[PDB]
Amino acid sequence: IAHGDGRRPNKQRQYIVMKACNKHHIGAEIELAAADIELLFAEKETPLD
Amino acid sequence: FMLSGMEAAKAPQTHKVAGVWYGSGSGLADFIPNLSELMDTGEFHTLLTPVGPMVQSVHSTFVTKVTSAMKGVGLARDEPRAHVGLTLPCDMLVDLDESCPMREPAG
Repeated sequence: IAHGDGRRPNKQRQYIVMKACNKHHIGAEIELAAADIELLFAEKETPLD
Repeated sequence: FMLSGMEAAKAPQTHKVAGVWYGSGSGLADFIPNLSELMDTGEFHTLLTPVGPMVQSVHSTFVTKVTSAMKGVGLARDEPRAHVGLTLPCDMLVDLDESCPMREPAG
């Protein structure tokens, strides 16, 4: 906005802004017993099995 | 431990246990009459080939059948789907990595 005092005039301006992503990683560890993975595949024998 | 003849206080715990599984120590030394002489020239370590942990022992009166495990994890006989781990007495084993830390790499 111009005005009538002795101040210098104002040229038009421009602003240029740069933004970027941030990478984030997540990890969880599960252990499964070897007998538990095995007997999911072993065959049915009896009602107690 | 019984064929060696080492003293009591250097392995204070298994000396009681290995004294009750065996006699005075001459029940086994009658098989190897050269234990006085295998120790002099030092040929005893060239006559042991380490084999691995037990898996199963079928015991009879005069003869015991022993099945060991080489190359890896031996499969357990009586408990199914199990794995026989190796047992050492706490007395013989000397741990070697021990620090306050007062840092060593994991692996």
